[PDB]
Amino acid sequence: MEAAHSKSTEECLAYFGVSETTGLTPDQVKRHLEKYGHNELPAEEGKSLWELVIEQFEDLLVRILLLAACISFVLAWFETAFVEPFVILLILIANAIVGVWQERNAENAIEALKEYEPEMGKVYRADRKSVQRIKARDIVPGDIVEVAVGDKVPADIRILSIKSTTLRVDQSILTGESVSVIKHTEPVPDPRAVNQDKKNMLFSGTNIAAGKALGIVATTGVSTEIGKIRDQMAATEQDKTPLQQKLDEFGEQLSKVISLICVAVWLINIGHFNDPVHGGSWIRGAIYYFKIAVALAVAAIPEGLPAVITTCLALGTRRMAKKNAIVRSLPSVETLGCTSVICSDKTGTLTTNQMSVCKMFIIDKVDGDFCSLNEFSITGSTYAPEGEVLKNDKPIRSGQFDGLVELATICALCNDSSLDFNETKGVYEKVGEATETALTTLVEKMNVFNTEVRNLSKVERANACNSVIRQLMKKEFTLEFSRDRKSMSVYCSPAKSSRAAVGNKMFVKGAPEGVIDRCNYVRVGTTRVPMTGPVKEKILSVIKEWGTGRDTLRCLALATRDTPPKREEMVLDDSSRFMEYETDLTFVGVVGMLDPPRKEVMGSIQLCRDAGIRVIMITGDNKGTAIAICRRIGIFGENEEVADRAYTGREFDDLPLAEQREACRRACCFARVEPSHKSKIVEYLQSYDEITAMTGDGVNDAPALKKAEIGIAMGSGTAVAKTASEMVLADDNFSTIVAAVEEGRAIYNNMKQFIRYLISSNVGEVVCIFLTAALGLPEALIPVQLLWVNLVTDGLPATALGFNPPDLDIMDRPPRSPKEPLISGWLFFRYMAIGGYVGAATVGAAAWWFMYAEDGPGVTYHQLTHFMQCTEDHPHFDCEIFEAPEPMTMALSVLVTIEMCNALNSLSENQSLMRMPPWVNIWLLGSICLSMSLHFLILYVDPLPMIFKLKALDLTQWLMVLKISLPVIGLDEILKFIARNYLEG
Amino acid sequence: MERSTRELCLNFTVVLITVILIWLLVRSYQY
Ligand SMILES: [K+]
Ligand SMILES: [Mg+2]
Ligand SMILES: [Mg+2]
Ligand SMILES: [Mg+2]
Repeated sequence: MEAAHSKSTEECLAYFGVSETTGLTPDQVKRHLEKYGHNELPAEEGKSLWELVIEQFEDLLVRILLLAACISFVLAWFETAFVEPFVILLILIANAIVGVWQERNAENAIEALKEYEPEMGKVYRADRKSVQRIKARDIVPGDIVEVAVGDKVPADIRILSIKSTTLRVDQSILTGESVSVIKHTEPVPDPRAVNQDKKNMLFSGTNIAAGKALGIVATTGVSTEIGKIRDQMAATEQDKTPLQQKLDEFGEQLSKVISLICVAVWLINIGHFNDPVHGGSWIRGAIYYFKIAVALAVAAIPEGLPAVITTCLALGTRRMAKKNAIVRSLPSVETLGCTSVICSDKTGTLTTNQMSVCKMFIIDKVDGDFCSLNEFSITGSTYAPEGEVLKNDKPIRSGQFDGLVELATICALCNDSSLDFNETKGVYEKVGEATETALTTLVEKMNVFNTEVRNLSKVERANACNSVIRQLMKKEFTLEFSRDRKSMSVYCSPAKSSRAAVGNKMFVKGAPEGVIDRCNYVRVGTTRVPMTGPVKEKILSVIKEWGTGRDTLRCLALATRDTPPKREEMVLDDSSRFMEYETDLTFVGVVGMLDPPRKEVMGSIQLCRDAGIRVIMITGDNKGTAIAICRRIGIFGENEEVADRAYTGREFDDLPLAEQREACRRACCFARVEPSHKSKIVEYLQSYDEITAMTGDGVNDAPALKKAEIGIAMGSGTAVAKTASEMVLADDNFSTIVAAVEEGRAIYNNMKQFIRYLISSNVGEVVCIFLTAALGLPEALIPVQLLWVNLVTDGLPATALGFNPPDLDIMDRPPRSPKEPLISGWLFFRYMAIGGYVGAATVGAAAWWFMYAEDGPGVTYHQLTHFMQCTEDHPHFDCEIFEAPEPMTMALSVLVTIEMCNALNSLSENQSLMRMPPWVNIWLLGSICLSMSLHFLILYVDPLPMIFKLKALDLTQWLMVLKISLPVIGLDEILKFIARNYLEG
Repeated sequence: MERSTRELCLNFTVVLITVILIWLLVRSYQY
């Protein structure tokens, strides 16, 4: 629909043939979805596996090696050789493909996190009377959609009717208007008008700041205002994490030093260039020792270390989502394992938000100035209308008490919520606010008129007794809740009439703070008597006792205005006269309701203790109840002293600032606070360098969620509060936060053990190739042999590391320090110490066959250093058998073997093998065998060993490879040992 | 997810198919 904003409101409905009252029928939706398509942008998806391997072969080093190989073959044509350039390519192509799959799976996984929370909108369609919450991509033009405060607007929408006094919208992401703007519903005559002047439209991707409204969808998909903009570009933020840079810089540093050592190996040979390689023509001598130099370069320059950070993320964030922690900001995953304080809200995060009225009272006798109370309890704590009203633990019929009748009448009419039976889950579920639906179930359980419900079905039984009260009193309007009075009320009139605009009542429900001052009378049965001091004090005293004990009940005060003002004399635009509309009240009773602790919170808070993480409840109960709840869930002790560890927001506002900063250091419970207080707290905690995770759900939580180190939004919450956040909890659970923090720590250790493996494996490669030249030895490894080993390790054991378990005793440690360097000075030692051993061993293996080997040439302490020409016969009276495949097949062997051993070493950062055995990761064990079966493959086949220049090894030879390799596990175990105890690691 | 074990198996396949081609290139150039 074009220029909806210029068409009037009847005209938009008319254009699509849709009713405001019902919405699109199922058919209309199909037709319009056929015609306009989904509310999406087309999936771009432009990349290919073919292209990416080619794109990998565009860096210089890889081309150079291929050039060196080509040239070497052409030159020595005069008299493999040729297979070398071909197998180099193949291995490089092999390694490339593996590296591409690696990279792309990681990208897709990260991108897939968006699937855990699809954009949703609310529509009205004809097949259900209620509002429906559908995936937004299934919203079509002509849909009647609904928006309210906190929502992210699902399509371009003409506004139909403003349910508030004001609708107020944040369209900054669109128009740049940083402040919120207001909207109306009259038409904007100019068709060519500019977005900011369409004060009657709500554009897609835009937040609502205040208000509720109903509209008709005019355009979806690319046709939207933001669609036109999003279609141009991306527009991709394009990385990278702060840790990714700190480690990137270390990559640059290291990469440099490897370049220097790679040039330096060339110059060791620069005098050897004319020795027969052969017979030492300078160009052939040059290019040979230059394949080596650049081979080591390509194979050992590390590599894509940010690739490692963007893989542990992809693994870990997947895990967190499967555990209800949906990560929005990837940077925060690093700082998550640093969390040191968690402020959490109570209702529905530490508790469960399953309300249930489970005590209640009304007035009994009233003698002079004192009163008796009639006081009952109710069983059943789900929403199911199954349970009984007891008195003195004796079941009783609630209608026998006229006071109870009126208390139930109030709970049915001051209610905007309802019960619905879920025939698929087979359970009674809520519709609307939990605290209200708890009143709904109570009226069902009470059944004050004794209507015949035993024989109805679950579905019709679900609101049976409530419907009878409505059949009795017509609710005409509602005086919506306001803070100035802490109550709400409904103006009802009697069922049957013929004008007759009289007989009426107002039923008022709210907090005792608000309601009681406004009661002049007390209802005793059906009679009424003057409210007085000791009566007031008596009611209050019981509300207190219920708050501070055992089940800690939040209480509602229910009252009635027996002679309300005339319908003609009331006005609902300004909320602030309702406290005077609700005066001259008559007290009726009190409902007290339960909101049970989460089942896993108590044990969760204990885990935060073990892991040095402070937990701070921020609730809205009065202080007394709040503290009772903290004791119940283990924040406080059964008899702990806390007159300085828990604050009312008002109490907190009278401490000088000096002492507010103080309180925040010891406080674990804040009650009845303002949204301003969330930021205030974060500020103070920040001054002690504490990493704070704050929860939130409403638009007003946005500032503190932004300001916190880690903002954590409720999934049941608002779109507005989630954008502010780094994590969304799918299940609103506190325990989810702690599992998030644990995985944070787990991922970080997995990063640390990934890179320890990459660096030490690369360092050894550099060492052996260096020693073999610096000492004047024969090449322990042909360039071809290197890339092979490097292919196998990056493909099997390296990948297999991603599937490690969380390190042990990971939360019996305190929070990591922010700014604690990623690579400790000490740690770099291990990278070198282990790495050196690899290189030392691999050449120490080639050196061994050349000396102490019984089937080898006895050269004990004799110069293998001696120049490879060696036909002179000055120390040999043989002669050039130095080009044997045997020495290399120990070098290649020890290398391949150590790489596996040093992979077992990468199971934990500090933890031993006798504590985290080789079999903690089977995939690793699997991969080692898979590797080992290839090494054994290229060894024995017979065509291939000629290309790889290798000879078989008997059980006499593979033995030594144990004695040479295995102590790398010894060595690292020693290193790890010094760590665990001395290093405090 | 068992997508992890598939990832490792598919890696092992490539470096096997790679080693295969060289057995195929040896005989091919030989005759
Ligand atoms: K934040
Ligand atoms: Mg490399
Ligand atoms: Mg809350
Ligand atoms: Mg490698």
